[PDB]
Amino acid sequence: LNLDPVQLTFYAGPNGSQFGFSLDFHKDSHGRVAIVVGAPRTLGPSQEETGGVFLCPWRAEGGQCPSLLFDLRDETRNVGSQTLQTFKARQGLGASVVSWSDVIVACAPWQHWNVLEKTEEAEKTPVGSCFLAQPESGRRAEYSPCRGNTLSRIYVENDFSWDKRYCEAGFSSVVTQAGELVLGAPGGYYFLGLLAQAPVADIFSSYRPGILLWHVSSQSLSFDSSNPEYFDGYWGYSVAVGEFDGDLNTTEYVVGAPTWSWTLGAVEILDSYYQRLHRLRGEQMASYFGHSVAVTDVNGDGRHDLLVGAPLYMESRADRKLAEVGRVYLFLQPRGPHALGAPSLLLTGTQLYGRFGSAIAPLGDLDRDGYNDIAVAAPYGGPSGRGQVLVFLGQSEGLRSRPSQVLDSPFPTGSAFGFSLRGAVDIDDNGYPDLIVGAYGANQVAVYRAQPVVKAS
Amino acid sequence: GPNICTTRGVSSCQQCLAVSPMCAWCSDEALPLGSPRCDLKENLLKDNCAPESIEFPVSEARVLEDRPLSDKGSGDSSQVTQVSPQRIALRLRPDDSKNFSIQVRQVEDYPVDIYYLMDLSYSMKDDLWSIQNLGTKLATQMRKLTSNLRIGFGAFVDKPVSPYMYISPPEALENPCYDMKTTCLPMFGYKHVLTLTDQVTRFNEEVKKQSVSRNRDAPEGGFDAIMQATVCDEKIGWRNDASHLLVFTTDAKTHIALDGRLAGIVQPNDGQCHVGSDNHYSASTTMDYPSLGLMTEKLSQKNINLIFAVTENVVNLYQNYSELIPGTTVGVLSMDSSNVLQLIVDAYGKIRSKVELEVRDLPEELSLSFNATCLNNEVIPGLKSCMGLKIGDTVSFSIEAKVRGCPQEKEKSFTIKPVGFKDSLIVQVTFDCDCACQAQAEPNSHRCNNGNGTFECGVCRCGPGW
Amino acid sequence: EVQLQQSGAELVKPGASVKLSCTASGFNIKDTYVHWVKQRPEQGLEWIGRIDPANGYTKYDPKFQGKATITADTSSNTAYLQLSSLTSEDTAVYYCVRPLYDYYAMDYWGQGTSVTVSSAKTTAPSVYPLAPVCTGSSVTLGCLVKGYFPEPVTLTWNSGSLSSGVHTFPAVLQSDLYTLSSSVTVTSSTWPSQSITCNVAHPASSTKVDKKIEPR
Amino acid sequence: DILMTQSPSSMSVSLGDTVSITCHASQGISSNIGWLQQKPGKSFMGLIYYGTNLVDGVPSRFSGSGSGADYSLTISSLDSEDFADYYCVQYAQLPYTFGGGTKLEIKRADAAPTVSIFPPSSEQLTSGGASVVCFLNNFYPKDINVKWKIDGSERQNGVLNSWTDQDSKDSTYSMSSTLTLTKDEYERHNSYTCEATHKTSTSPIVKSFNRNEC
Ligand SMILES: *[C@@H]1O[C@H](CO)[C@@H](O[C@@H]2O[C@H](CO)[C@@H](O[C@@H]3O[C@H](CO)[C@@H](O)[C@H](O)[C@@H]3O)[C@H](O)[C@H]2NC(C)=O)[C@H](O)[C@H]1NC(C)=O
Ligand SMILES: *[C@@H]1O[C@H](CO)[C@@H](O[C@@H]2O[C@H](CO)[C@@H](O)[C@H](O)[C@H]2NC(C)=O)[C@H](O)[C@H]1NC(C)=O
Ligand SMILES: *[C@@H]1O[C@H](CO)[C@@H](O)[C@H](O)[C@H]1NC(C)=O
Ligand SMILES: [Ca+2]
Ligand SMILES: [Ca+2]
Ligand SMILES: [Ca+2]
Ligand SMILES: [Ca+2]
Ligand SMILES: [Ca+2]
Ligand SMILES: [Ca+2]
Ligand SMILES: [Mg+2]
Repeated sequence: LNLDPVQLTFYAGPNGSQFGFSLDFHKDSHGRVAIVVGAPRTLGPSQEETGGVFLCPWRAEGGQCPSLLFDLRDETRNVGSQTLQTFKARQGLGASVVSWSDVIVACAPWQHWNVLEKTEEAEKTPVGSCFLAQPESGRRAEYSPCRGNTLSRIYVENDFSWDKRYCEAGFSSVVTQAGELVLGAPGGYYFLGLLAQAPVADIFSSYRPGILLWHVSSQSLSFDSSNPEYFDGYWGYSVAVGEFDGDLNTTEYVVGAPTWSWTLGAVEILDSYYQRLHRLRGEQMASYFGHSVAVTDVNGDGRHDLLVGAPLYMESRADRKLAEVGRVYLFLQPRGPHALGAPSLLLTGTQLYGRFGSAIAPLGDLDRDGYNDIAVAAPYGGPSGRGQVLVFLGQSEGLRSRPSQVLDSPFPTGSAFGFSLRGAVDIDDNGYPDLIVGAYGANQVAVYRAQPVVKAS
Repeated sequence: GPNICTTRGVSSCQQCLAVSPMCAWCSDEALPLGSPRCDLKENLLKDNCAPESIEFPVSEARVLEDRPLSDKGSGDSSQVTQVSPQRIALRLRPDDSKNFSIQVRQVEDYPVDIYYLMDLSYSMKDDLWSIQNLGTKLATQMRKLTSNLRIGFGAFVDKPVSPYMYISPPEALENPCYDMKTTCLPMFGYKHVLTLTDQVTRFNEEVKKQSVSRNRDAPEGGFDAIMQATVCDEKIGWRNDASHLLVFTTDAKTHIALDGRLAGIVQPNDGQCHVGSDNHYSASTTMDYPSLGLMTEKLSQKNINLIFAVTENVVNLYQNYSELIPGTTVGVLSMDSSNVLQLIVDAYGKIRSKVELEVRDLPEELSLSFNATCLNNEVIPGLKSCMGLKIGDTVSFSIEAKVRGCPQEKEKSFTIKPVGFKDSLIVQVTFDCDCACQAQAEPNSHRCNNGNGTFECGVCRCGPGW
Repeated sequence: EVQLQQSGAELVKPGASVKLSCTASGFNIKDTYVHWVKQRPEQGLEWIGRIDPANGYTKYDPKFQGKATITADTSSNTAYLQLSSLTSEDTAVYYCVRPLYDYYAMDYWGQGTSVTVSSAKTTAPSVYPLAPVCTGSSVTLGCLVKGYFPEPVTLTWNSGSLSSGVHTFPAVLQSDLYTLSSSVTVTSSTWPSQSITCNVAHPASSTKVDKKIEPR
Repeated sequence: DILMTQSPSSMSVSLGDTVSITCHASQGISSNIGWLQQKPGKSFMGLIYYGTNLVDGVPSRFSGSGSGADYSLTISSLDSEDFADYYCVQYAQLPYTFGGGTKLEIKRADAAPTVSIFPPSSEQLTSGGASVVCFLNNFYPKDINVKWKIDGSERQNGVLNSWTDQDSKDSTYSMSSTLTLTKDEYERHNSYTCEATHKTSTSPIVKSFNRNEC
C-alpha cells in the first residue's frame, strides 16, 4: 500500500556483472543497516567471470558500492598422494547471499572441483562453495560440504550412490535464528538434491586456508533415495525456515523441489534431522511449483504460514486455451498438530509469460495494521513486460486477493526486475519496513522506502 | 392491437428500427392525423402508406465466394479448397440474428511434411540402427495416402555444458565415451541434418552416417530442439500447403524451462531461430529451455503437429505433457524404434480425424451458436467440432450470429477457421440500423419551429445542439 | 569430546593372531579416516595403514601387507587392527589416530595398546638380596629380581615406608624372561642398624616374596 | 617412501628458553606436515597440522614454520610440561612417514656417578647362577660407559644394562649393569671390576672386589 514509488534509491554494479541477482539486508554489530548484493558474473583476476559481492552503505541517493573481497584464485593441494583442485572460473559467486548477525554468506554454486590420483580422477564437477565474511573484523571462512576425494571408478562400482559431485551447494541458502547455515544443493545425489547444514561458528572455527578438504563435525546432510519420485527433483532449488510443529525449541526447514515427481513439483517441511513432516504437491506439471518459498505469519494468529511460487503456471482460459502467467499458493498453518490443508488462497498472474511468483518476500507489517504482508515478483510482468512487483496485505482470514499496490519496473526491458526481493527491514529508521528489489539484467538494485499511510486499507 | 412498435412511441425512423426487427417506418408525407409511423409493414400499407416510403431492413446472408470443395489435394497447391463457402456477406438490423452454413472437408491426397527429430544420447544407439531404411519404408506406406511426401531429420542430446556434459579429462570433450570401451561424438544440443525433401534415400543415407553422443543426466534437451525445428522455417523447409508432422522420439524424461539454472543459464528462451549455416543450435549454452506455453504458441503459429513417440517407461509423462499442449499426439515407441513407422502412420490418421472450428476477430457484440452435422447427416446441437473422421470425409456446421443492440461501427468482419487448416470462411458483417431517407434530411428546415429543427424521414428532430 | 579408547594390553604366542580395537567416544567413527600406527623404542614410529570406516576402503604401507588387516564396524563405533602370524618383532605399542580438521592429518591419538609376543610361561621371579662388600658415611643396598614373566612387578622397601633415595630400573628382556633391579641409599647410622627389606610382587604368578638385606 | 630426518635427537635445555626442532624431508612436501608430542610414559597429542596450524587447545608458545622440504617447530619460553618427546610426520604421500624424534631434557650441573658393586648373593649361588651388579647413580650428563673386567681382562658377554629416565627432582640419570655367569665359571676367577667412563673425569671410576676374600 504505502511503499513510495516516486523517490527511489538506485545502487549499480559493473556492466555485465548481474549485480542485483541476489541481495539481503545486513546489520553491522551496531545495528546500522546496509545492503549486501551478489553479482555472479563480475570479472575476476584473469579478466574471467567469477562473480563478486558488494556491501552497499545506506544512502538516499544510492550510487556505487565497495566490494566485499573474497579469494578468487584457483587452488591446488598435493596431499595423501592425490591432487585437489578448485576451479573458480564462472563459479557465480554472489548467486546467493544472506546475512545473519554480523556475518555475510555469499555462495558460488557453480564452483568446480576435481581430485587427481595418478591417471584417475573424481571428475571435474560443480560441487559449489560458500564464502563467509565478518566484514568488521576481516575474518573469512569457507564451507564446501560436497567436496570429496573419491575416484570416478568407485562411484561406478557403487552404482552412483551418495554422489555429491554435482551438488551446487549454495544454490539457495538460509540461516536459522540460532545461526545454523542451511544450504540447498539441487544437484545433490545425482540431481535428486540435498540440504547441508552447519553452525556458522563451527564453519569459522574449523576452516583454514589451503586445506581444501576438511571436517565440520557438527554438520548434517540430508539423504539419498531410491524412490524415482525424487529423481531430478532439484530438492533444494529454494529453501527457507520457520516454526511449523508447535515446539519452539526446534527449527523446521522448508524445501522447494520444483521438478519433483516427473516435474509435478513439491515443497516439503522437515524437522532439523530431515524427517519429512508435510509435503505440498504442485497442481500442474512444469509449472515449477517450489521455485520460491516464503515463510511468514500473515493472518496475525502467531503461526507461520507458507507461500509457494509456481512462476510457470498456465491458467485456463476461454476455448480450452492455457496461458502461462504464474501462480502463488498460500497455506495457513492450523492450530496444533494437523496437516496443512488445501491452499487457503490462490493468487494468479495476469501478464502472459510474466512469471508471477518467481520471488516472494515477507514485508513484515508494511501499513502497520497488525498483519504481516508480502511482495510477489513478476519479473516479465506488467503491460509492457518490463517487470512488476505486487503487494498483498495480510488480514484475519489470510491475505487480500487483490494487490494493494503495484510497483512497475523503472528499468528498461530485460532487467528481470523482481527476480530477487527482500523486505521486512527498516533501512532508514523511520519506523516502517522497506523493500529492496534486484534487477540483475540492468545490474542495479532499487530501494523502495515505506512511508506513512495516506488513507488506510 | 398496438404492438411494441406503436406502444414504444419512438421519435424517429432510427429509433423505430431499433425497437424490434419486425418494426417498420413510414416516411410518407401524407400520413393521416393519428397514424403511427412505426408499425408492422403490413399495418403501414393497410393504412395507405406509399410503398417507396416504407423503411424496413431485412437481415440476410448472401455468399460472395463459393468455390467447390476439392476432390484431391494433389496438384497446383493451392486452389485446393477445404472450406466452403469461403466468403459471405451478413446484414443484421438491431438485436436481430441470421444463420449461415459452413462445409469442411478433410481432403484426400494432401501434401505431408514429416521431420524426424531424434534423441541421440547413448541409449538410442540401437534405435539408430533400426531406422536406417525408415525413409524408404516410410515412403512406401505414405504413398498410399499422399503423392506429395517430404521427409527430413534432426537430432538432439542436451545443452553441451557442465554438469550435463562431461568436461574432464580433455579426452572426454572429444569423445564422451572415452572412459567406456568406445568412441562417440562430442556432445551437441540440437543439429539439423536433412532439410525436408521428397528424395527419401537422402534420409536413409544421412541416417546411416549419424551417431550417438553421451551426457550425464537422464532428462534430455529435446524441448530446445522442438522449438528450433518449429521456428527455423526456412532451414527445416516446412511447406506452406501441407500437414506438418514433427516426430519427436526419445526414451527419457525431458528438461523444461527453469532447469537451465543448474548450468548457470537464466536467460529466458526467446522463441527465435538460432540455427545458422553450421546447422547447430548456437544458443544452446546461453538460453534456457523453452516453457510449454511458448512451445505451444510457436507450434500453433507455424501449424506443426507434434507427435511424442516415446518408450513405455515415459509414456504417462508425455501423455500428461500432451494434455497441456493441445493437438499433440502420443505413440508408444519400442526400445529400439522398430515400430516407429506404424506409429507415424497411426499418428497421421489421428491428426486428420478431427475438424474443430475456431473464431477470430468476433466483434464483442456478436455472439455465435453452432450445430454440428458429423457422422450420419446427424445434427448435434451446441457443438463446433467433429471427431472420428476418416480422410475424405465431409462435415457441416449450422451457424447463427446474434447481434446485441447496434454497434458504433457499421462494418466489421471476422473469420471462422478449422484449426490446422489453410482455408477459412470470411464473414463480412454490415449493421443496418439507419434509414435510407435519413441520408436526405433537411437541416434547419422551414418546417420545424422555424429553423430550430431538422426535417428527416417525415418528422421533426431537434438539431445540434439543443 | 573426541576420545579414542583402545582395548587392553595383549599377551600372545609366536604364530598366533590378535585383534585390537579402538572405540570412538564423543563422535561417530564414520566421521573421518582412522589410521593405525606402530611404535617401538628402537625403530620408532611407523604408519600401518588407514580405513575409511564409512565404506571399508583401506590403505597400507606395503611392509605390512599380509600381516595387518584393518576393519571397522560403525554399529559399535569401533575400528580394528588384526595382526596375524605374530613374531617377536610385532612386539610394540599400537595406536589408532584420526585428524582434527584436515582430512589427511594425524591429530587425535588413542592411549595405545601394548602387544607382547613371547613363548614364555608365567614364571615367578627369583629375588636376591644385594649387600655391600666389606665404608664411607653413605651406604647403598640393592635388590635383584630375576627370571619372571610377564611384567610387571612392584618393588618397594620396608613396604613403601622407605621411598626416598630409591632407584628402580626398567625391566629388560633376558632370553624369554625379565630382569629388573633397584638400589637404595641411606646413611651408615641406618644400616645394618635398622632392618631394610625388599618387597617384590608378581601378581601374574600370584607371588609376593620379601628379602631382607644382611651384611657379609 | 619419503624420509623424514629430524634433528636434534635430543637437547638439554632450561625453562624460559626458546628452542627449535627441525625436520628435513627427502623431497618437497608443501607444508603437509604434522608435529606431535609424547610426554614421558603417555600417549601422543597433536600440536600442529598443515605446517603452521595449532591443534585446538595447544598454547601459542608453540609455532610451526617452513616450506619445501624444511620445517621447524619452535617453543618460546619453555614450560616444565614441555620436557617430552616430539616427532614430525609427513602426509604429502602414502605411506605416511615419521621423523626419528627429539627428546627435550633438563639442563643441570655436571655430576659424577656414585659407583657401587655387589658380589652375587648366597641364595643365587646355591641355585647355580652368579650375578655381579654395578650401580652408577645420579650423574649428568646422560652419556656414560660401563666396562667389566674379570681378573683385569675386559668381559662383554653376559652383560645386561638398564637406564632410568631423568629423575624428577634432581635431574640426574642412573644406570644398572649386571654380569651373569654360571656359579661354576664365577669361581674360576678372583677379581671382579666395573669401570665407569664419564665426561666429568679423564680417569675411569673403578670399583672391585675379590671372591672368597672379603
Ligand atoms: C500423469 O497424470 C496422471 C493423472 O493426473 C497421474 O495419475 C494420478 O496421480 C496420482 C499419483 O499419486 C493419483 O492420486 C493418488 O492416489 C489416490 C487417488 O485415488 C490418493 O491418495 C491421492 O489422490 C493420490 O495423489 C491418481 O490416482 C492418478 N490418477 C490417475 C488418472 O491415474 C500420473 O501420475 C501422471 N504421470 C506422470 C508420470 O506425470
Ligand atoms: C441448433 O439446433 C436447435 C434445435 O436443437 C435449433 O434451435 C431450435 O429451433 C427450433 C425451430 O423450430 C425451435 O423450435 C427450438 O426451440 C430451437 N431449440 C432451442 C432454442 O433450444 C437451432 O436453430 C440450431 N442452431 C443453428 C445455429 O442452426
Ligand atoms: C438458415 O437456417 C434455416 C433453418 O434453421 C435454413 O432453412 C436456411 O437454409 C439457412 N440459411 C442459410 C443462409 O444457410
Ligand atoms: Ca519447531
Ligand atoms: Ca498464520
Ligand atoms: Ca499489514
Ligand atoms: Ca523505513
Ligand atoms: Ca534403445
Ligand atoms: Ca541430459
Ligand atoms: Mg538419454
